[PDB]
Amino acid sequence: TYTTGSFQLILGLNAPQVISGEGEPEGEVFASLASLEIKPEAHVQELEIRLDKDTRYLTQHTRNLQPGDTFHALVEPIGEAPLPRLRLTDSGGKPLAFGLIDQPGESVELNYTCDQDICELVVHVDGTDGQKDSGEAVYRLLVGINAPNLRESGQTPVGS
Amino acid sequence: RVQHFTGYIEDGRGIFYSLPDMKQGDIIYASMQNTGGNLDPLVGIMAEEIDPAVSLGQVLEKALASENDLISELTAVADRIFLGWDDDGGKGYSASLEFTIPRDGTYHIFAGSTITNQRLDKFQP
Repeated sequence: TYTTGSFQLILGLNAPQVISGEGEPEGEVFASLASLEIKPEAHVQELEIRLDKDTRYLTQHTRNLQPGDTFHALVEPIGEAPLPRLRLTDSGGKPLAFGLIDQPGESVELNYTCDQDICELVVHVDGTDGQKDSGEAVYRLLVGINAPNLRESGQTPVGS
Repeated sequence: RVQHFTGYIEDGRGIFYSLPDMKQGDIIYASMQNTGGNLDPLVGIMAEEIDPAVSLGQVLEKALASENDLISELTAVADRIFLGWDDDGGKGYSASLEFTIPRDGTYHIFAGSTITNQRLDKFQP
């Protein structure tokens, strides 16, 4: 089988002490990450959620985001269910973004960009506008990382 | 030129500090860190001393009743009340501010609490 885990890599140029495994950084750099030369890989996931009478508030946790990344989300009801509210907060609850209703008012969308070294995000979906017992309202939630084309994804959910 | 201050904030009641007779061309620096409790620092600078409580209260009045998007309404009110401000520019929720003194005169520094949510079961600023 294959193996998984974290690693430390030390590279040297005309520095015979590297093969000992104890080479301290010195001189001027000579190698760089190759993946930075091209475009990032998109990850998309879609889930179906239902807001019952006693379960009108729902939250979900997202994986860690590296600096420079982007985050998008949108919600579309299955049928005649009213549009719920959408917002984005961190793990402590500090607000970061709020949902915008499009001119064709059938969906709500959100967007964010990463600034800190590590960002942990939480997505809030709530339909507790009042106290009406609408019943079995069901919505479709689409989320993506580094996927600005979530409006027309086309491909099935890719990546992790 | 560095000076230290320590204080306590109760239910969003800020503290004013006076900067007498600054000169044009000076650069002000500010940093505010939490040392106890759940305080979320906020710092702002202005010329004429006016209590922001009446203006900031309307932001809590609107959010408490609707969607209103706090992060929008707070930025718009702050850009009117203060000449310069910062919420989370430091390590964590701490604030840090750089402000070039526009003209010659005196100014005021305002320290206090921002409007935030700290729950995941329901939204309550």
